[PDB]
Amino acid sequence: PTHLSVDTKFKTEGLCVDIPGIPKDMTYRRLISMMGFKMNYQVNGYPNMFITREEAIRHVRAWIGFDVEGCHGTNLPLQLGFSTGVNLVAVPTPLMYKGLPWNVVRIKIVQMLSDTLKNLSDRVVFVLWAHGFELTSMKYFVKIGPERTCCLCDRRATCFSTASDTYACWHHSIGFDYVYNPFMIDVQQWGFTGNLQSNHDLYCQVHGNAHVASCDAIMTRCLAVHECFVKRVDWTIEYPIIGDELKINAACRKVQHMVVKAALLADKFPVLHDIGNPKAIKCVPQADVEWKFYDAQPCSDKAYKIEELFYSYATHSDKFTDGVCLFWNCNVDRYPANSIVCRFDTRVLSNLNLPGCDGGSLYVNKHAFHTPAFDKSAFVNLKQLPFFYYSDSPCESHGIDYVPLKSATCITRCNLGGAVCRHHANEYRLYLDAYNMMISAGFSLWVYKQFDTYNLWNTFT
Ligand SMILES: CNC(=O)c1cn(C)c2ccccc12
Ligand SMILES: [Zn+2]
Ligand SMILES: [Zn+2]
Ligand SMILES: [Zn+2]
Repeated sequence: PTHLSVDTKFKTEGLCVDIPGIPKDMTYRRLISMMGFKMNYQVNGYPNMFITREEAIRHVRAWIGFDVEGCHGTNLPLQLGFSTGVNLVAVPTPLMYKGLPWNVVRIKIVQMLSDTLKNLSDRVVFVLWAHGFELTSMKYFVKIGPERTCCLCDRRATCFSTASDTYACWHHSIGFDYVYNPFMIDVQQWGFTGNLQSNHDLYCQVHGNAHVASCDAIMTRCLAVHECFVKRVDWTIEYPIIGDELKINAACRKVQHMVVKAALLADKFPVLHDIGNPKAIKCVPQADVEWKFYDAQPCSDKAYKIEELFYSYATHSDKFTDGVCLFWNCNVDRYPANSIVCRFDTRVLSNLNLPGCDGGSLYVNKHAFHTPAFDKSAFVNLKQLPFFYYSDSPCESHGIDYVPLKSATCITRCNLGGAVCRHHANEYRLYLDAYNMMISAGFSLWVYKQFDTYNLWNTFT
């Protein structure tokens, strides 16, 4: 049952205002036929245009909300809206384009999807709140058939060209006019009461209804993300490597070890309260400190309230004001003044970070993590952590071409001595690259106000 059976029933109540008289009893087989597509009984990788909620969740990077509003249905113009903010007007003769015939509109659709998706996914998933016109408009820009490969590479085909009779992936589709073998999901099939806006607005205040098709497309995709990644969570689903995932994750582990080790050396905290991932390991295994762990799964809806994290019911809590607290990707409303924090900035633009629900973002790196909206007021008791590199390892090369390093932030015995050694220069430069990688991916670092790297120099005596 990996794919959605074409013989599964499709509820048609949402379709009956654009398509009055539509049968209540309807399969995806008959719906696709009504839409003008012929599947011809084919076992060539495309069994159904529509997919299950589970298949959609695995292909969240391909999600594009899509809505169509009958501007005036063959005799009248249609407004095509996408979750990219684009509105196109197709004449039968928040970016708003003037009315144009389908032969030119379809070229723009292929260009927009290709630029949006080439670095995200091998396909497109149109996320719908289906009322009828969107389904009947698909024949004007979509072609279907057997699964194919690109004419210029090994990737699966996503576009077709009537000018050359060739197929292309999102990277090689310049000049292509048809979307080929797209997928789609109707959010209305999941069991909702009331219209799109009333359901969307229950969970999100960031997407207004500016009464255009793209606004509905944005709300539809937002509602879908809420249902699949906010109220329901699945960290076992794996997602392919599309960018700097491995380098980012490795940089995160390096930065965490560096920052925590320096905080412990600089302020000599007797206890560290590590709050977050129930599977966390000590990031500084050699530290003398009393290491205490507290379990909190990643919050996907609202940031944790610090009052609830330290609420111990009918028993006394641990002394959280003693020592230091470590919140490594544990999103809280207001960090305590004695903290070391790594907080993902949801506003960051990247191929790993997708738009989410209520200001939040869906960060997809190995697993999908819906993250609550970044809020500067969470850090009022802390300061931004400045870049620095610290090392107590011996000054010896072991085993690249050199230019001598001069830097006030290379905290080593050799720099204290007046001249940074080759080993520490190489490690400083590698660390700086890892640091820049993590920051540019969207992570932000915050620390208790008394943190001072000047206190690290006396660890070399
Ligand atoms: C610093 N945090 C804590 O000590 C606690 C947090 N929760 C939820 C507790 C439950 C029972 C006992 C202690 C705690
Ligand atoms: Zn290609
Ligand atoms: Zn929304
Ligand atoms: Zn050195």
